[PDB]
Formats: sequence, structure tokens, C-alpha cells
Amino acid sequence: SNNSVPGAPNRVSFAKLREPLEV
Amino acid sequence: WLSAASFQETTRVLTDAAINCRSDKLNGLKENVIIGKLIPAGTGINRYRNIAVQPTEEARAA
Amino acid sequence: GYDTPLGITNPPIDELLDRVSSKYALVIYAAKRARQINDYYNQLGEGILEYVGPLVEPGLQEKPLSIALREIHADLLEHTE
Amino acid sequence: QCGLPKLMALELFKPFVMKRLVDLNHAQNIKSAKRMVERQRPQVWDVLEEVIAEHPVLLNRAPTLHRLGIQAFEPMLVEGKAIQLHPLVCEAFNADFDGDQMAVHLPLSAEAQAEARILMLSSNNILSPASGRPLAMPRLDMVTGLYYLTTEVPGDTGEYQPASGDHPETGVYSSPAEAIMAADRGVLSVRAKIKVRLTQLRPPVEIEAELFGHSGWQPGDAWMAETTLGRVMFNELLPLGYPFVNKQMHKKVQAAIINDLAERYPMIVVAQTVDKLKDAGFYWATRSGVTVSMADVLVPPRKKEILDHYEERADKVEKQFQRGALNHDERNEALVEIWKEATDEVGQALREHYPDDNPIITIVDSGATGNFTQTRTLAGMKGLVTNPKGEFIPRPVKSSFREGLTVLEYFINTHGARKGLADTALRTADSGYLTRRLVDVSQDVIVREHDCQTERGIVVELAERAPDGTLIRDPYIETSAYARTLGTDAVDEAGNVIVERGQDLGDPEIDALLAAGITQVKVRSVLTCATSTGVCATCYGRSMATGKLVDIGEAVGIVAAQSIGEPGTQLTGGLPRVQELFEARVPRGKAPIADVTGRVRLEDGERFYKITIVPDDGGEEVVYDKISKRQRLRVFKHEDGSERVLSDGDHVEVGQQLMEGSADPHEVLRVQGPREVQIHLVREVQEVYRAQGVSIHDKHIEVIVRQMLRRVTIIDS
Amino acid sequence: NNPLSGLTHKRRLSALGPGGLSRERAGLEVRDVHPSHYGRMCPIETPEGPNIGLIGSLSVYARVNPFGFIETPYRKVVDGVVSDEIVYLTADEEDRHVVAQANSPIDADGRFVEPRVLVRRKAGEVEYVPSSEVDYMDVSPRQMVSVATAMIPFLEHDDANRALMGANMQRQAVPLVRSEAPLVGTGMELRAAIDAGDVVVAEESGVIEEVSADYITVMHDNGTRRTYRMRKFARSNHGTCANQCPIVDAGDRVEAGQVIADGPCTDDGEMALGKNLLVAIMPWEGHNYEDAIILSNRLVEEDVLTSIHIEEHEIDARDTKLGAEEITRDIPNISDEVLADLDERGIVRIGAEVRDGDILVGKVTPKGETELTPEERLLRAIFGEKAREVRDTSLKVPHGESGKVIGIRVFSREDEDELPAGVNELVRVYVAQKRKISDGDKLAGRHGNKGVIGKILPVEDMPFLADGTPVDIILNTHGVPRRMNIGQILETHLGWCAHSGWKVDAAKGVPDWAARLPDELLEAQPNAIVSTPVFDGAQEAELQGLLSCTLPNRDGDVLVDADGKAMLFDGRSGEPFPYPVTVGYMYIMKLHHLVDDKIHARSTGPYSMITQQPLGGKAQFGGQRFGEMECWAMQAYGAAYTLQELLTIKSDDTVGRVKVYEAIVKGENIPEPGIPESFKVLLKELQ
Amino acid sequence: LISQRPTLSEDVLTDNRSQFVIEPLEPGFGYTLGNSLRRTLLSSIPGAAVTSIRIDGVLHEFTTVPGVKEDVTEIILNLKSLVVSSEEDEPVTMYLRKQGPGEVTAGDIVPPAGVTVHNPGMHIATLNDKGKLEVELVVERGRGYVPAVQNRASGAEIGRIPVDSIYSPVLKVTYKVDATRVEQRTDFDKLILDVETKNSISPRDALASAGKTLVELFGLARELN
Amino acid sequence: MLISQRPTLSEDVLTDNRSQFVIEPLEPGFGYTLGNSLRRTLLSSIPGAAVTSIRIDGVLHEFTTVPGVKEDVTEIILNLKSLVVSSEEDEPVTMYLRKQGPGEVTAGDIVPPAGVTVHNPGMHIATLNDKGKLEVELVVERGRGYVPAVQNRASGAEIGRIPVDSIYSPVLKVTYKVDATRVEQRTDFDKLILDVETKNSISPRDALASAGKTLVELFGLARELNVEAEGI
RNA sequence: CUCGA
Ligand SMILES: [Zn+2]
Repeated sequence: SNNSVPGAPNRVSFAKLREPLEV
Repeated sequence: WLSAASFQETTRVLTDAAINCRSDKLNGLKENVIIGKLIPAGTGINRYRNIAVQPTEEARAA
Repeated sequence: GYDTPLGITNPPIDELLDRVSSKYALVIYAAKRARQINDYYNQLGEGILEYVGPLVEPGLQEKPLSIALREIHADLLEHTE
Repeated sequence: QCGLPKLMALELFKPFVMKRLVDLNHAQNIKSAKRMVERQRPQVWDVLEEVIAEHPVLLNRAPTLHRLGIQAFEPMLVEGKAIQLHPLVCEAFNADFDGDQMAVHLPLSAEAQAEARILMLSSNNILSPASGRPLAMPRLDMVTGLYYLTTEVPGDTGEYQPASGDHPETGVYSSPAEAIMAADRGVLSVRAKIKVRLTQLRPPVEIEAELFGHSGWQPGDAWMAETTLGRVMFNELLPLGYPFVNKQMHKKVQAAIINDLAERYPMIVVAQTVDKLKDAGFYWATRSGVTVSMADVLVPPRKKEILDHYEERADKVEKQFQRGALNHDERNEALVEIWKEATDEVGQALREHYPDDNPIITIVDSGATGNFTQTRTLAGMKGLVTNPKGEFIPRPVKSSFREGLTVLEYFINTHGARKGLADTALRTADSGYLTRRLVDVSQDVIVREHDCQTERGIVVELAERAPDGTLIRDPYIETSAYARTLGTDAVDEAGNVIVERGQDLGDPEIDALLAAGITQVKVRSVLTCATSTGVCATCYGRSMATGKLVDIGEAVGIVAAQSIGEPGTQLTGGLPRVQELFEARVPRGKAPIADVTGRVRLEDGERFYKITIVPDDGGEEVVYDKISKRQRLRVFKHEDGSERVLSDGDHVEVGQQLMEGSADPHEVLRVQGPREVQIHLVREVQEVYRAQGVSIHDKHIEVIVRQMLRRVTIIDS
Repeated sequence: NNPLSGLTHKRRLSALGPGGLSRERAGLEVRDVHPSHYGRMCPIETPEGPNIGLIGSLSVYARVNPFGFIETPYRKVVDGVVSDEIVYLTADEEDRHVVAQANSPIDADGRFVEPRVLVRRKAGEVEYVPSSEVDYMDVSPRQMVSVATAMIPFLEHDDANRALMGANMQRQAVPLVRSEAPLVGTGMELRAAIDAGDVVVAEESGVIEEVSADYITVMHDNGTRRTYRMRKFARSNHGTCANQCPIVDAGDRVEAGQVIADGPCTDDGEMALGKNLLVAIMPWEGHNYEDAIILSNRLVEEDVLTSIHIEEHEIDARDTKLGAEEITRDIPNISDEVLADLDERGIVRIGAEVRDGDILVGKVTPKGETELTPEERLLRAIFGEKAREVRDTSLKVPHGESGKVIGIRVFSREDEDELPAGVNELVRVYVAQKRKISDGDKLAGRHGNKGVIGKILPVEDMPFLADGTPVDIILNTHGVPRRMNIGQILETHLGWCAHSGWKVDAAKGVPDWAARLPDELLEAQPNAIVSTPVFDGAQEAELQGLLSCTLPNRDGDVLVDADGKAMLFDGRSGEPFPYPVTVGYMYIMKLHHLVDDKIHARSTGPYSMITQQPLGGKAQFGGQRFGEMECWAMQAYGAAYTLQELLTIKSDDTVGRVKVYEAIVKGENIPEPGIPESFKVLLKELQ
Repeated sequence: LISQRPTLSEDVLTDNRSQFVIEPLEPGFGYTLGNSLRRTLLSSIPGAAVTSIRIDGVLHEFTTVPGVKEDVTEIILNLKSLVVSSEEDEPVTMYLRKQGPGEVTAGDIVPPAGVTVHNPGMHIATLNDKGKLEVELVVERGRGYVPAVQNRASGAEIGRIPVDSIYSPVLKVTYKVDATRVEQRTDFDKLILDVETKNSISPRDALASAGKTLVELFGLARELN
Repeated sequence: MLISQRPTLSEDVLTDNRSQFVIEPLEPGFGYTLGNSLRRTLLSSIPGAAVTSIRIDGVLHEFTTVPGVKEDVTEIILNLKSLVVSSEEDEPVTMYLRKQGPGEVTAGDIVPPAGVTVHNPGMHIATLNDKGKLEVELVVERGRGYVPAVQNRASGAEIGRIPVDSIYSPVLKVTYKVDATRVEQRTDFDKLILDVETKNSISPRDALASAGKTLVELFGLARELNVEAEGI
């Protein structure tokens, strides 16, 4: 899942690299 | 001097124009464009400009 | 030897350049005759010495430039350079 | 024609609409007629149609680079709020449809409408006034559509089969209408090779001679052809009586046909023929299956093997730099030539792997749009990218845009991409500045005389002689020989003259001198035209736009200035070299020249370079002093060997270039004369534009040089 | 224009201004990309006009220290081992180390897979280097790009030129009536919409007590109530419609920091700059000729690309030399029919639809008797209308405007409202137009692929798929391989896979193309949303594999092939198109470049008082400028009379223009041009 | 190879979708027949739609009603989904009064004699305790798609809110043909027309209207000069 | 629905067997709907007669050259395919063509059995060499449209008989285009232009009238379903 | 000042 922090819609990411620091 | 003052170095041309007291014969494309005359080119030359058109004597009844 | 000229291409620009010496001379020929036709339509109801009317048969609501350009194509006018 | 919105025409023709609203008694007075147009009463839309009838309008798209940037059209009331432009005039305006705007101007006076109807009409300006080649021609979708149906496909369905066994010949149709019915049911393909009996197309002049010959082919006479159904449909578009062409319609083929149509067939035929090509091209481009998908982006098969071989050579040059055997300034140049050779091997690996059915190849190979270098960057590799310095980075972008660049690969790519956009604004500023300088210097150059009668002219290299024999066509024929007029009868080895003096050099009239053995002609030039102010028409030659002799009164100076200033947007020599020439500067090259013909006395050293020349007749030795950083030009020595590096003992002529570079045009005048320095400036400017893919006729460059040498200085009063 | 344009403008970094540099004093070196801009200023987002390089956008993760330099975060590598410890480094601090690229192959423990890795060094040097030399590494792949640049999916497949235009045109999107989130996304749309500040986020957790189109009330856990008011149909700075709409319903438990309502260009909290349109890549009868666009009339019938626009009109009643301007319904020589839409005060009423030329505010100004034309004084005598010493100066609708009057605001000095000295009344009228997509309106995508609407065919004319569903937009193929923006092709493929869904063959293990994909991606439902992060995201090997397993329609038939193409039918003839065509879904944005604004024409009108030449600009009802280059074109043609006509009677001939207008309404011929008044001014200035 | 008169037989899939097979047809003829029917179905099938509406508390589209969750614009967009048929062929008025709380649906509308609502479960608005919705709906009968009629062109006064009217009752039309290309004396095409409607009319009624449309239209070539 | 009136049909006669028809004005966008349908109805659904197979005496296993005539085999087949013919009998009808001696063969030198009619007796067929003789048998059948020669393989007997392409349709070439015409204020209304070139079996008038009758019957199959309302 | 070609 992508951006599971505010309660947003579940957009599925083609992510192979983890995000160490959030925007 | 009118075609030159509108190109480059406006003050440098106007100074030497008033010193030499040059008179400009308004016979050029750039000059006639400024003053509003027909440009002496294309349909503006005296060959095509001053032309009279008259119908041939063969005419219809009415 | 060509398709029928449609719209503003009639009369054909090729045949019009035959009765004239150059492109620029045809402009003055057609314009000054178009002014003659226009002065006839505006001085037909008043005044004598009205300019010579349209030489060819005009179409309904035809512009005087098109009428003058057709009679130039029909060899009904002269010139003076 | 052009389509302009109804709301635009109402306000543009507002006083004319008010006039007709009061004539037809839709309005009582002209005052209420104005309120009717302002309120847009429904009667005005029926009246406005009567007003704009055959009343031309002017369309303009800035920047107005050349005179075709403004063209006249017949207005057609269209709904909506956008201006509808013809697809063929898109090349003249340089107008794409990504948000562009155009201006409309309404000529009022009778003379102004006549100038738009005759001089400025889009259909009367098909050729480029700068080069004479057409502009309103199939250019993008249209050329691909015509390239489709005029393709010969072997295994295509409905093809011709020779008679074998019990069945006779398969694939021979009695009428093109039968071939159409065959393709309708689904038996024949429009691109299959068949034999068709034709009855309304003139056969090729090759085969028309053997069938008839004594008399021209007649509309109604029959003959067989081995074409495709589409090639027949293509030949129907061009006018009747035109020789059948069984070629594959590339853009070069179409441009050659239209150029021959403009030379032979009249104007209105060319305009209506290209309208047919437009409609037919769009129809078959729609049904040509041209599409871009990720599957159509084929990647090189040996992509890994090629890059690993050059990563090997790069690792060896990097190891040759670790031991200090290569200078740091030389390592970059060594790796540059390795990756330049690598991108050539990847590009060649794409040309052969890509089939000709693939739409990405069909687009580039048909002359539609795009390079193959774009397809290589698309599927193979981007290659060496440039940093804001200028030199290529020692590490290339190995990934393709189909594969996906890395973060650092993208970052280094933006360096050259941004500065590429950045300098384009400055280069266009200096271009338009040079353009308006060329306008003012030649604004008053008009054709005022028919013929100045001077037999003076200049020799043009029609063709270059080959050592074994026969002849080789000179590359400068298009820009220096065509559209010229003669000032001296061309004489071959026989006493007969092939072309008279004062004859416009057409396309066959050049082959007449080519097949006659003569390789040099003396032509009338605007340089030698001895007229008080303007130039005579006979020395000018053929008006490239009109395709005939220039009319008296045409401002050829402004046309010449626009013709040179329009392509100035794309340069590198380069643009500063063009400014070095037109401004008569002491150039950067500062190449020396031979002031007197004689014997070369090369006294070269290493501290400096000094060269003397013993005059071939009288005189005394003339000593020069030059820096050793230059190199001598390989001068065509009297030995007939052009690669004779100037050593002592060579026989150089007067005004001969010594070392490479750019000889000072100021000094060329005070050596060979005004006639020769004008020729030097003409083909030196032409070299800069030729070395970029721009074909400007020498006529226009000569109009400028004539204005540079009109003045002389006073030595003694 | 949209929330993204506002967020980008707040994060802009400008070199121009006091203390910086003059535009004339800036060479090609200040504007180009610098190697220290990595992760600090975006190398893509910048205008392409005269302000290129001088105006940049701050990178996503970048920040500013109290000194003034821009810091960017990095992952501290201890001994060739990636650590989750993150430290911000300045520009010169970054040069004192070497950093590894974000997409480096890393062990699950943290050790680099290759000894030599692509590493950036001081002075913009990229080279391989031992794993024991890497000091830091990048946080995210998108660390170098701006927020708008990080919103372009498959950005790694687009050249920097079209990528610049894609980010610059995303800020030009128009807020539509309804908004759709894109099927193909990047993940940035969520945080970009929330941080923009045009949505409504819940400050504290709680439940929804009362929800209306006017306001939302939240009952907190402690017991307090916070009510958020919705901004409804408010005009933005650029005439776009800023309209917020509630998302939650009555009695919905909502956490803190969650979007309870979203505004313009937002769908469920994500930036919705456009719509998902069914696209076919094929030439179509020349109507999409070099960058032209063909649209389905469905987008007009269903308000897909319909947007709301609001214009502000204003007029004031002042004190004049002969009295005071008064706003009144009584206007001289005007029928009761034009004044029918006005109230008793002379103001247009709310809800009345007004075309151009309609009266909005009826204001009359007293004119002196000594200021009358001889014909006007005779015309006043021959109509017997005395006591009409006032003239009409009412506020009328400008040319090209039409819509419903939605709001009125009146300010009066009589009613304690402080107006500037000399004013007695001020009225502001808000007019809203509902603009459907029209011929010539400028559409564009996210990859710099722009174009105007060339033709809107009927829904039956459009090439339709096998099941009769017609495509929405027909994009030309020729304008694809030139621009080097393959991202639009890859978006079209992934766009269809999101529209249809997919199911990977689970039997006999996971296939060899989907081994890198997360398990959440192996099965998808129709109309699923996905993220393609910049410099990460979907690879072509996985995209090719998804096209092979696209979900069937309701009838069970697979419309598109594994190549991504599908068989279309010509809606004008009926015969199917001879070859398969790439068909999918692409996110198209409506840019703020509409023909409704950009159309203009003028017969006559106002003239500049000094030069006596026509005014400039559409707002001033001015004429086009026949510039210097255009005069060269006239002379090159030899069109002398057209040139004389343009520079005299059609411009600044004071007496020529009036006699021409009379000659046209009389049907006479065009008179002879006189002397330009501008040339008279030149002589009087040389004197 | 001689003529056999073609036959048309209907097959039903759901209550608003039917397939129609027409055979035998000449080779290459099935695609053009299926198109000419699809073209006429998607455009010129008569139907009824709502011309304008009138909410009491509002005077234009760009406002809100107290207590309702949707603005007037969003309510109008939800009303664009309404499917309705009218027997009057003249302007006729529907009414809707509902007091919150609760959801207003298309079934909450009271249609006059002649017209009827075909999806009483469509969401229209959400009302709370303070919400009250009172709407008038003018329903005319036309064909195709007509934009909202202007208030300057119509005699409608300020309170009336015109809406775009989508009069077409057909939803989705397609076709496929099966060509018999076996090389022999007999070749023929079989056309399979697929028609889906929006419960306003049944699929065969729509095809019948397109049938009378094209019978009338192609009858112009039969008259001599 | 609503009334859509004033659609008219006018005819311009280019040649005696080729005319242009204009249907004007039609509603948008009915010009394209009935455009390709009228063309395919003309080209594929008009009953006509044409040659199905021929058999040349002296030609058995060669099919390369016919002795005694200048034309080879395929050239004979071509100008035989363009032979215009009409028949009142639906079943196939065999005709014979024979002429000896030096001279020229024509389609008038053929002997037509009762019921069939050769409409171009002056059509050249073959040039007869000195002391030349030509015997050939023709097979005429009724049909519609265009059928390839391969499907007529069964019509020929195993004795030097060759099948030919059968141009059953009386019309030869039909093209159509759609322009725009404004009836009142809107310019969206279409104008359909039909260009039909036909054989001398029937005039373009009757060919269009035949296509109209068959099309009204075709869509009459759908009209009979309910007989609902629709504006005329 | 900011943007469009
Ligand atoms: Zn001369």
C-alpha cells in the first residue's frame, strides 16, 4: 500500500525501494 | 536620414542630419511606409499605378 | 484542361495572367474597374454621366471585384500603361 | 479556403453587415442596424453569409519570417470559436496545433482585396520564394498515407500468379473498377502486384513510345501495367495526360512530381492536384495502421554484447589512465571516440533488426517525421550527453528511454537539455537582429529595368570532370546554376550552340548542356547588372515562387533578406561566421593570401613561420610573418593534384589561399578585384548554410553583396 | 489556477529581485543546472520563457537552515552499510563526502551488492567507486525533483524538455465541475493536495455530528465541537472555481489529520488535475494533424471536461464637477426591456442570465451643456427631451462574457462603508459561466503532450471497440516518437490494465516477470488505482506481462491484445480498421487556455489618446498589431495598397478612418488615405 | 448462387439488452448494415428527458440548500442520470417534496399522468434534520442531445434552472458479422446486432424506431426524377 | 420524435451510363450512415448476368497461346469479361462463338440463344490471322455483385474449360462523399454526393431505384417489429 | 512582473 498514514484511499505502488524518510 | 534614424543609433543620425542640414527625398520603401505613401515597389511604381481602364467599344444592348 | 474553379479561384488565376503583363498590373486593372462598377451601382438612381455599367451578366449579389475579374477574363476591357 | 468563427466575422464585417441589414429592410435605419449587430439578432447570420462572399481575408502567424507568413484565404463561416487552417499551409507558417494563435486582417479597398486575391492568395504561392521547391505538399500524415497504397507487397493477397498447370494466369483484372470490386469482397489487396488494363492513364513515356509513339496516347486507348491497385489510385489524382509513375511514393518522389507539375502544368492545376493528394493522403493514413506501442519499440538484440565490448575498451583506457600513460585531457577524448563508435554499432544493430512493417520505421523511412537517431535514443541508447561546458561527458547514458534512465543518468541529461533551450532564445535574438540588418541594407533594391543589356556575367561550375572520363554533377548546381539566365551561348566541341543567350535554365535545359559535354556556363548575374539604382530582370533570373521571370517592380531585396534570415534559427563556422561575412569583419581565421603569382619560398621553422614568393614576372620578393599554429591549405597545384600541401617550389596563382581558415575579404578586394571578392563572399556564406541542410539560391546572397560594394572611397579630390 | 499551482508558487526560488540580479545582467551560466542543485532545487520545473533558470522550484525533501543554505537529507553509511540514520547536509557539506545513487542494490542487512556503485562526487563527477568509500546515499529516487515534477508517472521515460512542459502545464490545469483521480498515479498526489491547503483536514479525531453542503461539525472525544465551513463557488485569483465539497457523512469516525472534505482538483484527497479518457493512437482523416486533438461528444454531453469560471465586474459612483454619478434604474433613452433584469436600484438581480452587452449596473453621469456636439444639441431639440443632462456610463458585460449572476456586493459611503475620497457607491457583480469543452480549447497530458481540440465528432463517428464502447480521444501517432515522451505510451498501457484489471497465473509458481512485483499487485479489480513513483515504479518487463493477463469484460472477451493494441471499427463507414491500434486510458488535463478567452475581433473602438492608434489587448477592445516584420512581408509581396491601407485609414488616420466607415455604410468606395497623425507627433517631438 | 430473402430473428439477454441476427446477406454487406443501424440507434431514437428544474430556495446552479449534503450543481449532475418516458410529447411538470432526515431518491418524485420514472432507487440528495428539498422538474420529449436552453432564448424567468437534456434511450450498440469465406458457389454474411437500452424502451422497440427511420430515409432513392 | 423535412434527390447526368446523385440536405450525420450503405447496395445487390466460364477449341493443357489469333489466352479472357449481357432465364445458358478466315471477331459475331441479349455488339474480341479460325463456348449465369473465378471451378467440365471472374453487378464503380449545407442558420446538415458509373444494361437512375427498393425492404424487416413513432 | 507560440 501507499501512504497508509492519514486514512487515504489505498493506491497500490510499484515500489521496490522503501521510503526511509517521509515527505 | 529618415530611413537611418529608424534603424540604429537614432541620436547619432539625427545630430549629423541637423548639422549637415540634410534634406531627405521621400522616395524609398521605409520612408513612404512612415509618411503613408504607396511604397515605390510592386503595385506602387508609376508603371502600374497611373493606369487608365476603359471598356472596349463593343458593349451590350443595355 | 482542369477541374472547375470553385469559389475565389474563379476565374482561374492562370488565364487572367495572360491578358496582363504581370501579377502587379492585373491588380490595378481589376481594382479600378471594380470602382467603376461600384460607382455605377451607386450612381444609377441619381445623376447623369454615370460610369459604364457591368459588361458581362452579373450574378445575384455578386461582388464588383468578381464581376470586373470576369470581364477581364472575357477580353472586354482595355488598358493604358 | 479558411474557416473562421461566425462571431469573429460579424464584428469584422460589422459596417458591411449594417449596410445590408438596412438594404434588405431588416432594419429601419443604420442606427438600429448597429444595435441589431451588437445584440446579434438572428437575421444577421443569414445576412453575414452574403457579405463575406468571395471577400478574401489575411491570415498571419508571428514570427513573420518570410512573406508566406501572411497569406490570403477565402473565408468560410464555421461554428465554434477557433480558426480553421488548411493543413498544407502549415509548413509556410511554421504552425503546429499546440495552442498557436493567428491574426486576421480584412482588406477594405478594392486594390487591397485584389492584392490578396492575386498576389497573396495561398493557392498562388505553392513554391518557396527562397528555393523554388514546393511547400504546400504532403508533409506528415499525408505522405505516410500515400506511401502506404503505393507499396509493392510480395505475398499480399490477390497477387499475380503465372499460368501453371490447369489454371491460367491468376491476378489479372480487366478494369481498375474490377480490381476495386475484388478488393471490396476481400480477394485483392490494394498493395498487391497485379496486371491491370488501364484506359484513362497515359503510360510512361518509355512504354508510350513502343505502343503508340507516332501519336500520343489517347484517353480511351488501353494498355497493360504491372502495378498495384493503390498505385493506380494514386496516379488518378495527378491530372490526366501525366506520365504514369510506378514508383514507391516517398516524400522525395512526391516533391519531385509537384515540382515538375509547377514547372510544366499551370497554377490552378497544381493547387487542385495537391488538394486531391491531401484528401487521399489523410484517408489512407487513417487506414495504414500506423500506431506506437511498447511492443513496436524493438530493442537491439545484441544490446548487452555491444555495450560490454565497449565497457571492456573503456575499462582498458581507464586502466591506461591509472598508470599515467594517458593525459587527463586525452582520456576524455579516448572515451568519447569509444562511445561514439558504440552508439554507431547500436544504431546499426537497430536498422537491421527493425522490420519495415514496424510503424516506427515506416514513419521515419517514408519522410513523414523524425530521424533514426530519435529511434536509436528511443530503443537503443541515449549516448554521450553534454554538460553545460560543451564537451561530451566521459560516461554515456547507456539506458534507453524504453528501458528507463537512472536517477544520475537523468540528472546529467538535464544539463544539456536546459542549456539547449537556454541558448535558443539568444540565438534567435541574434538571428532576428541580423535579419533586420539585412532588411534595411536591401530594402530599396527593386527590379526597375527589363534588361540592362550588359553581356557581363560569371562562370558557374556546371559539373566537375572525372579523371577516368565522363562527368560528375557538381553539388552547387541547385543553388548556383538552376533558375539562372545565360549571358553567353553555351558551345560544346561542335559548332552548334545548345542553349541560346538569355534563356531561363530549366530542368531539361541543364541536362541539354550536361549531355553536350560542356561543364561551364556564363550566366547573367545581379552582381554584374549595370543599372543606376535597382537591378534588371534579365540579370535576376527566375522568380523562385512564380517559377518564371521576375516581374518589374518586385522588391527582390526584401525577399532576399527574408530568404536568408528565415533559416538563421538553426546554426552552430556557424552563425557568428555568417555575421563575420556580412559585416566585412577582419575574420577570426585571418588566413593569408598570395598577393602575386609566382614561386613559393617556404622558410618554415618551429619558433615561427615565414614564407616568401618570388614574383613570376618582375617585381621583388614579398615577405610574410605567420604563427606556426596554422596549417597550409592543400592547394590545387599545377600538377593537377588537389592535395598538394604547399611546399616551396609550388606554382600558386594570384589571390590563392595559403593557409587554412578564412581569408580577409578586405584584402581579397585589394588583390583580385571587386568581381572575385563578391564570388568569395557568396559561396563562403553558402558553405555555412549548405553545411546545415539549407538550400538558398546564390541569387539572394548576391543581392546583398551588390549593396556592399556600391560605394568607393576618395583618394585624391 | 489549481491547488498545485499555488503550492508550487509558495515553494518557488527566484533569482530576480532586489539584491539578486537584473534580467539583463544574467548570462547562460546563472540559469543552467548546477551539480549542487541535487536534492535542493529541481532541474526540471522552470519556465521556458525569458525567466528560464532564474526561477526554480524547491526539491521535495529539501529544507532551509537558519543560515540561508538549502539542506537535503541523506542516509549515513557507516562502513559500506546503509543505516536508517538520516542527517541533513548543506551544499559544501555534501561536497566533503561522496554519496550513492538512491537506486543502489542493497542487501537486506545494508551492504552494497556491487563493490563499484554509481556515485556522485564534487564538481559534478559520476563514477563507480568501492563500497567501502560510500559515505552517504540518497533518501528517495524523487529526491532531486519538485512536487509537480514528482507527479509525472514514468518520468524516467520522458526527455527533460517534455518533462519540463508536463510539470509547467500541470500547474495550468483548470478545476472541473467534478474531479476524477487518475488511474495511473505516483503517490505524490495525496500529500500534494493536503499540503496545498485547499482541502479540509480534521484537526482532532472525532465523529461527524452534522454534515451539510454549508459546513461540517465534528464532535471530539473530549467533548468539544469544531465546525469547518465550506468555501462554495468562490472566485480564485485567475477566475477558476474554488469549490469545496464534503466527503464524510453523518456519524463517521474520522481520525486526526484526515481529509473530511476536498476542494478543487481533488478526489478523495488526491490531486485530480484532469480525467481518465479512453485514447486511441491513430491518424483520423487529418483532424488530428500535428498535435491536433479529436474528442468524443460524450465529453460535452456528460460534462467530463466542463469547468466553472467566475469573473469579477466592478464600477463606482463618484462625485463629478457637475454633480454626482448615481446608480439608478432610470437610464435615458433605454427601453423597459433591457432594464427588465434590473431591480429598483439599477442592479442586475441574482440568477439572471446575461449575455455580452447586457447592463449590469445602471450609472448615469451629468454632462455639461457646453460639452455637446452641434448635431447632438440639434438631435436633443428634435426629440423634445429636456432635462437629460446626464449620459449613459453603465457597467455592461464585456465582449466574450456570458453567464449567470451569482452574487452582488454593494458598498455605500451613505452606509458607513469607507470608500476612497470622492466615491459615493461601489458595486461588485460576480458572473459565473459553465464552460463545456469547445473546439480549440487546449488540452494536455502529464508528459508535455499538448494540443488544441481540432474536431468534436458525434459519439457514433468515433472509432469504437468490439463491444461498441467508443473511444473518448484520438491522439495522432506522428507526434509521439519525435518528442521522446514514451511515458504517454506506457501510461496508456498501464492505464488500460487499471481500467480492466489483471490476474497473474498462480499455478506452477509465480511467473518470472512478476517476481519483483509486490504480492498486492498480482490481482487487480477493474478501475484500480496504482502508483508509479519517479525513477522507481513499473518496469517494461512487468508492464508487458500485465497486458497478457488483462481481465475480460462483462461478456468475457479480452478486447486488447498482449501487444496492447485492439481492433477498432470505423464509425463513419462500419468497416473495421485494417490493423490493431494501441488503445488505453490516459490522464488528460484541461489547461487554462480556452478559446472562450482567447478569441477576439474588432472593427473599430477606442484609440490611444496620444498616438491615435488602436488600443492594445482584448480587455481594452483593441486591434492586432501589424508589426515591423509583417510590413516586410507586405513589401515582399508588393502589396503596396494593402500596406498603405493598414498604416493609414485602418490605424491612425484621424479623418480617414471616419470617412472609410461612412463610405462602407453608404456603399461608396474606399477613399484616399491621408497623413498619419503619428507622423505629425514625430515632427512635433523633433521640434 | 441466387437470392433467398433475409430473415431477422431476436434473441434476448436481459430486460434491456437483445441480440438480433440478420441472414442471409451478401458478402461484405453485414458490416455496413450493422453500422447504419448503430448510427441511427445512438442518435435518432425518440425519448423523454428533463428540460429544466426549479428549486424553491435557490435562484441559480451555484449555491447550496440548507441541510442537504450536495450543492445544487451536484444535485443537477445526479439528476442528469434520470431516465424517464413521457406520453404527452409536450412540456409537463414533475414534483418532489421531502423533509429530512433521510435520502431523497428518484422514487420520491411524483410524476404526473403520462410520464414515469424508470429507476426509483437513484440517489439524488442526502438530507439531515434541518434539510428540506422542494423541486419542480419540467419534462419534455425530443431526441438526441440538446444543451440547456438559454434564459434569454426561452421565456423562463430567473427562478428556472435549465439543464442539458439527453433524450436518447439507447445505452450501447455494437455488432459482429460472420463471413462464410469457404470457396464455393455459396458465400454469405450473417450480421449480429447487439442493442442495450436504459429501461425506457425495450431493445426491439428501439430497433423498430431505427427501422422506420431508415425505411423512410432510403425511400428517397426509390422515387424517380 | 421531431420532424425533419425537405430531403431531396437530384441527378446530374455525366454520361448516358454514369450519373451523379445528391441527397440534400440530410440531418447530422445521416450522410455517412446511408452513404456506405447505398454504395455497397449498388455494387453488391443488383441482379445481373455475366460470363461464368469459357472453353476455347484448341486449348487443352497449355493456356499460354491460341494459334491463329494475335491475342493470347488471358487477353481473350479480359475482353470477354467486359462483355455486357442480360438474361431472362435464371439457370445457366451456354452460348457459342465461331468465326473463320482472316478478319476480326466482335460481340455481334456471337449467336445469342433466346432470352439473352448482348448489349455491346461492337466490342472487339479477337483478331483472326490469315486462314484463322476461332471456336469458343461461353457460359452465362445470373447473380449479384462480384464473384472470383476460383469459386467457378466446379462450373467447368474436365475438358479444357476455364473459369473466369463474373462481373454480375450492372454497376461498375461507385464512390461517395459527404459535404456540408446550411438550411437555416446551422451548418451541421450533411449533403451526400453519389457518383455511379454503370454498364449499358441499365441507367444509373434504375440502378439507384433498385438499391432503394431492396434497402427499404431490408430495413422493413426491422420496421415490422413494432411500428413505433419517429419524425419524418 | 507572470505566462502562451
Ligand atoms: Zn542587369
